[PDB]
Amino acid sequence: IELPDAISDGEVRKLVENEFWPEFVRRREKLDRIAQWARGEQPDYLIQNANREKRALLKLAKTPWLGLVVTHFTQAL
Amino acid sequence: AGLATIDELQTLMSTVFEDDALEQAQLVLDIVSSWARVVSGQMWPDAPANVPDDVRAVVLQASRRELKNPDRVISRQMGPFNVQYSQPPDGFFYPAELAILKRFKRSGGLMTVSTSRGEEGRPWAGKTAYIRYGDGL
Amino acid sequence: AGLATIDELQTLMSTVFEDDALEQAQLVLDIVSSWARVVSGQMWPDAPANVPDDVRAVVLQASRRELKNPDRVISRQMGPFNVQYSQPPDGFFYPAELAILKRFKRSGGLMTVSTSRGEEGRPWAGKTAYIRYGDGL
Amino acid sequence: AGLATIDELQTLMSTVFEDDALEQAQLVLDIVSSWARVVSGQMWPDAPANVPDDVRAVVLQASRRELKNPDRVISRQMGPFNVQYSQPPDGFFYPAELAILKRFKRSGGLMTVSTSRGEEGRPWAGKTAYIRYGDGL
Amino acid sequence: AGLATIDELQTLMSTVFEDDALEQAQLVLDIVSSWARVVSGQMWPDAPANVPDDVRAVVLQASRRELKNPDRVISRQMGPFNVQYSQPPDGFFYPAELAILKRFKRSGGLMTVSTSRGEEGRPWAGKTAYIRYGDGL
Amino acid sequence: SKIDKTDYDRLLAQHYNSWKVKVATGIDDLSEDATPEEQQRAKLILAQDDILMHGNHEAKFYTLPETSLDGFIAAHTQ
Repeated sequence: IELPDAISDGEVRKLVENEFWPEFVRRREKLDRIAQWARGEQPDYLIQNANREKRALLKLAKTPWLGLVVTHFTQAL
Repeated sequence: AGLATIDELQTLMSTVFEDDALEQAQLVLDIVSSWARVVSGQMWPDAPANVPDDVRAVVLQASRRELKNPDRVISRQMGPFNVQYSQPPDGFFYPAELAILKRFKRSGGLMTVSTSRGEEGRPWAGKTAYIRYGDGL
Repeated sequence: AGLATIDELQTLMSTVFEDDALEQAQLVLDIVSSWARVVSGQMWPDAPANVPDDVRAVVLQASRRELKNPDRVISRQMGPFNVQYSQPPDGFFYPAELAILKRFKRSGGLMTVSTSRGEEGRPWAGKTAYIRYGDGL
Repeated sequence: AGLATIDELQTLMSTVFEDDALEQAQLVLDIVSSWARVVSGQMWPDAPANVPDDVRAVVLQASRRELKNPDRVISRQMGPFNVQYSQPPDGFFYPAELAILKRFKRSGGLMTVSTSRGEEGRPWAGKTAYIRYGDGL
Repeated sequence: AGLATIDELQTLMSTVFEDDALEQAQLVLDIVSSWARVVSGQMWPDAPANVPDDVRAVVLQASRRELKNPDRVISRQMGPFNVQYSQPPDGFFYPAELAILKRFKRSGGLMTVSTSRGEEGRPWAGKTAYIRYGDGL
Repeated sequence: SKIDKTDYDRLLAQHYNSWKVKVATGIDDLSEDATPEEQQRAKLILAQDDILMHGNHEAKFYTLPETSLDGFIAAHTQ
């Protein structure tokens, strides 16, 4: 990405579509992933995709902990 | 089937098989090859092409034992002549031969079975209830 | 029944069956095929069609043992000639043959039985007492 | 194959092999060499070049044992003459010979197998979420 | 190889070796010397130079045992003459002979193997981050 | 130096022998086509549901007890 001195009055979309939108999507995917991580569904380093029972047990063990910490911190401010 | 041929068996026995003896030897060799295949667990599609020397030795030895005595006789004598054999094995192969036949088995042979508590499992009861509150990305 | 035919048995024994010997051999082979079927647990609807080489070997061997001696003689002699066989199998098959036959059984053979405490179970005592207080959706 | 040659075997047996006896002896020696190769675990590409004296001794003794009696007899007598051999080993390679052959195996022979809990592992769930906030160094 | 010579073996056996018997005796002695070398673990570069009396005794006795009977016969009789030998030892050397041969092994023979947890080890992650803040001494 | 030596001894005990080592005897060897240290990724599945079994009645499964890892902590505290 580059910082443009001009504001691109007549060509703002040209600069946006090739410099801002890709960076915006690159940040948005990570922000969405971390938001999903916050509200439960912690990152599963090990997951069994072959056994349905094991996958169900793993999903049943996804206790939300970081979300509780965030809620506790934000409720005292 | 037919891991081994008939010429090397003839050389090993120092005799020639003819008439029903040739057919009997071929049938015995086919039986022994099938038993070795089922013990090892492999298939050997092209039978007399790869056929490692270990399985050839096993099948030739077992065919020789089967031809020498099919009734698994311990001691047999006719008049003055007498001869006593060792203890015959349970199968066509002695326990020492079985282990090397089991060499081709994957890992050390300690295969396991996946048990279950009679449950199917539905790892989706709680995830599909979420309603899309974003831009659809 | 009849996993194996009579021609290959004749070649294995190097003899031809005739008169009641053929009928006796056929009956023995049918008995052995039934025993192998019940030990393995399969059915084999088309008997001499699939009939894997393992069960053919087992039934031919058992038929040969039965024809050689039906009384399970250990040592038999008449005059100068003497012969002493090994220990006969219990029913018909040596432990190796039984282990080979039990290959077709599902899993490792460690089948289980579902026990109960003499209870039927009624998982509805408490759910049908709810009265519909909505729109009937 | 063919770890040993035929001249030293002839000198050991104090006899000369000819006609089909030479072919039978060569086949026996090749079979025993294959058994020794599979027991030791090595390959020996150039067979009669390195071929340490231990494996030569083992294969020569096993070939002599096979030639002396292929049916593994215990006691054999012909009228006034009688001879009774010792207990034959499980196949070839008497336990001391087996221990000698297993010398070439790596370490003490206590090889292990790497087990797993049916998991692949993804050591990147949490590292790629970091966004570069520096100069790109 | 050849820890022992042929003259002292001839004196011990009270016979003279000739024709192919000398070659067979030399081959047997070389085999026994190789077995003693591999059991003891030493090399003995100059074979008939140092060659302690213990290994000479062991190889001479083993060679005599092999020459007396190569088939490890227990009892052998021809007509009125009969003779029965003791139980042949495993391999070539009796347990006392094996214990004597293993004398040259380092320590008491309780050698160990260095195991590992599949780790290489990098004892420098934390030391090279220090920046020289002195005079460079 | 003594404290660091005690810590090193505790680390050696914990890193080399701290789990019940599972061993087997009586089964065959030199399997997997006489493995020349090839294809080390055997991936033998071993979980709670899996039950090990071998086709030999002479096979024995032993376990090796590990260090209790209790004296080292007391020694370091002292």
